[PDB]
Amino acid sequence: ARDADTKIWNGMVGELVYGKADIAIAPLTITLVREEVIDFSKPFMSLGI
Amino acid sequence: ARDADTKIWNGMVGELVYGKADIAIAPLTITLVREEVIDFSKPFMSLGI
Amino acid sequence: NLAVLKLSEQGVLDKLKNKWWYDKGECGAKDSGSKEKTSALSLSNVAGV
Ligand SMILES: NS(=O)(=O)c1cc2c(cc1Cl)N[C@H]([C@H]1C[C@H]3C=C[C@@H]1C3)NS2(=O)=O
Ligand SMILES: NS(=O)(=O)c1cc2c(cc1Cl)N[C@H]([C@H]1C[C@H]3C=C[C@@H]1C3)NS2(=O)=O
Repeated sequence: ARDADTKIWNGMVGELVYGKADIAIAPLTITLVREEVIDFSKPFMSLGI
Repeated sequence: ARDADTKIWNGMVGELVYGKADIAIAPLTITLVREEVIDFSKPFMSLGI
Repeated sequence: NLAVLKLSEQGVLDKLKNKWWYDKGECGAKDSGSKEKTSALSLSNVAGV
């Protein structure tokens, strides 16, 4: 997620944003704020809380 | 669907393929054979056969 | 994005999902619960008599 007040994505999303990774096949939830920095494909598995 | 031997997409497909209609908020199902001619957003309602 | 749809339409997703969730059914407790109060008695409730 982003850090408080700095907008620093830690974790895997930062590994996509900061040019460290190439692709992330992972159990990753399509949220709102993740769209603005990285792209998602169509969803493949449906779920809920 | 497309026409045999001429690829004439009829229905609501050709309205967007052939520049006729501008946008289609409608019960349309994302397939493989539809991404090549038009584009879809993220899916908003799940279903099955 | 194009590849995901081919996997979805060929059902490899369902195959892998069953492979990695349900085919590893070990602790198959399988308690669901039916409210049908007209269920008869088994012998196993009575055999002590
Ligand atoms: N029931 S589920 O989460 O495992 C699941 C969820 C989805 C599947 C396939 C499965 Cl098995 N394919 C769909 C896509 C296929 C096509 C139709 C909608 C999308 C395009 N995305 S999805 O709706 O996210
Ligand atoms: N319960 S439902 O079918 O009406 C339904 C189905 C869907 C909803 C929301 C609802 Cl309420 N949003 C999801 C989107 C949200 C995010 C995650 C996947 C997509 C992006 N698509 S969906 O899975 O098609």
